[PDB]
Amino acid sequence: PDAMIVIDGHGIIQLFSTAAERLFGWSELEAIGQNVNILMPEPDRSRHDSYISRYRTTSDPHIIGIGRIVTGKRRDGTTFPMHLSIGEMQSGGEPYFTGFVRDLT
Amino acid sequence: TIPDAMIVIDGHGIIQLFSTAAERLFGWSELEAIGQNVNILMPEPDRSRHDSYISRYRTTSDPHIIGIGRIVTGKRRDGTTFPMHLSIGEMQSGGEPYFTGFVRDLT
Amino acid sequence: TIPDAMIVIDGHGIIQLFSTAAERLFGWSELEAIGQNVNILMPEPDRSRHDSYISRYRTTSDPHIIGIGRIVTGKRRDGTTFPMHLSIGEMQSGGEPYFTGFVRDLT
Amino acid sequence: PDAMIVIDGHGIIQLFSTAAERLFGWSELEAIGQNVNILMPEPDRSRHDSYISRYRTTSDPHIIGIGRIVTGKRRDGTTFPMHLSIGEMQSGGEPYFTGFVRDLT
Ligand code: HEM
Ligand code: HEM
Ligand code: HEM
Ligand code: HEM
Ligand SMILES: [Cl-]
Ligand SMILES: [Cl-]
Ligand code: NA
Repeated sequence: PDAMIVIDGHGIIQLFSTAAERLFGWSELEAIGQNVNILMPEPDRSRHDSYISRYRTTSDPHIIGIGRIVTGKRRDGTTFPMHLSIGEMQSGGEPYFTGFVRDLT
Repeated sequence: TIPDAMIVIDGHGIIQLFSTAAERLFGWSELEAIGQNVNILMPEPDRSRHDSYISRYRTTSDPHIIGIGRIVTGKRRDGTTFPMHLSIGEMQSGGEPYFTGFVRDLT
Repeated sequence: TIPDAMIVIDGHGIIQLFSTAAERLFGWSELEAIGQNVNILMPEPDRSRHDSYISRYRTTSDPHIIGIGRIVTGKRRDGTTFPMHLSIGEMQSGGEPYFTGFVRDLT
Repeated sequence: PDAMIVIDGHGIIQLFSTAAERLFGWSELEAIGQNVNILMPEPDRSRHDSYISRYRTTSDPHIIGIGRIVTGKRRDGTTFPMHLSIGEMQSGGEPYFTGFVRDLT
């Protein structure tokens, strides 16, 4: 599952793999530091922080360990179907989330 | 923060993804690392034992490093070793387990 | 097992030698390539960063690609891009650094 | 454009540049797979494997990074003064050497 993205518990991109660069069009340096919400169209884009926040409060997963086909958005605005799997992991008493993204095109 | 040296293995210890920073630290490119057992990145005897670490974790769900991390010793392609902090997370994709390893070089 | 596409640059990224298999792959004759910056064989953002990559190496002696290797994107004369594996070595001749890059087309 | 030859850790020619063809007379096809010692007169020709082996053993260079004027031998039997510079390269976990050959004639 080629394109990999790691975010912190606020949605901020920490790692952005070479497959993610080719899929999403953002260079790794550009993507790191940006909110992962840049990688999706509305309505998900404006809602994404809520999804993270809701998970952190509730611990109730919806995509983590479940996976879902969703719409992603390339740097150039174009949208594409993709499968999303997500994992969690802790470092320093903070969570980080790893996403694997499959371009269904 | 989280290290940028990241390694993804499947539930058989086979490297699936090997980040640029991991390439640099271990001295393998992803081209050569993908498909090899992650045990190539460590000295003996951990190397000979590592498949059992993974396999027994899968049957017991008793983690040792997962979620807490540990200072271990890594081995580069050229056989040189280094102290490293290892962080491991677990995930599921397509109903299969994968583990995400983050490595910080302590040289 | 070493690629037959081989490029040699000086310590300022300027192409010194361009093997026949580099010519095929990148679409430049050795005659046009020599004297140009190696950055012509790559897309942005690496292209406008490449001099800095070379100079950072000359400063730190800590390689990113030398002795490790990397999959990157190369760019042909015609503007089309391709996946490639890059290996790089360092040598010295007449007291100046030169870099020998070997390119494997991953298409 | 100077002549360029790549050999492996046992002195076997892996690449032989157009200028090396023009200079030494051997086509790249003919040169690849032969020992680099084909390109020199005696006694270097007989001793050359031992030069490579000592370098691999000791790491004490004599020409690598140093350069020397030596004599080179053409496919057609004739010899010629030449300057030699040698680099080391690792690819796929194994040593290669790159040689640059300046014809002094
Ligand atoms: C780029 C396309 C993405 C889309 C369209 C998307 C969409 C979604 C949606 C709809 C949810 C909420 C599920 C629900 O309430 O039904 C969600 C939750 C979440 N997403 Fe994203 N996401 C994307 C990328 C990512 C990536 C790449 C990561 C990690 C690096 C990530 C991390 C999370 C996390 C941690 C949650 C909360 C956990 C959960 O609800 O299971 N997302 N995402
Ligand atoms: C390269 C240097 C590494 C060394 C020296 C090393 C060593 C170890 C050791 C000694 C254990 C057993 C812990 C114990 O039983 O006390 C362990 C467990 C484990 N390691 Fe490795 N490891 C390394 C890299 C990695 C990486 C990069 C990953 C994932 C990509 C990984 C995945 C695992 C997993 C899944 C377990 C079982 C989970 C656990 O016990 O918490 N290892 N490792
Ligand atoms: C044509 C496609 C190429 C690309 C896309 C490329 C890109 C890069 C990148 C990404 C780095 C590391 C920068 C970093 O991670 O900070 C690098 C370093 C370097 N590259 Fe290039 N390169 C290419 C071709 C070559 C060639 C053919 C040579 C030699 C003839 C070369 C010589 C070097 C040197 C000397 C370094 C610094 C040494 C090091 O850090 O290991 N490049 N290059
Ligand atoms: C064609 C004419 C050549 C001659 C006469 C020649 C001669 C020599 C000599 C005399 C030495 C040993 C230094 C000493 O102990 O005095 C040497 C070492 C070596 N030569 Fe050659 N060589 C030739 C071509 C090449 C080429 C084209 C390569 C690489 C492609 C090469 C690779 C080496 C290597 C790797 C060593 C060991 C490194 C060292 O001692 O510095 N040689 N060669
Ligand atoms: Cl999944
Ligand atoms: Cl020299
Ligand atoms: Na950034």
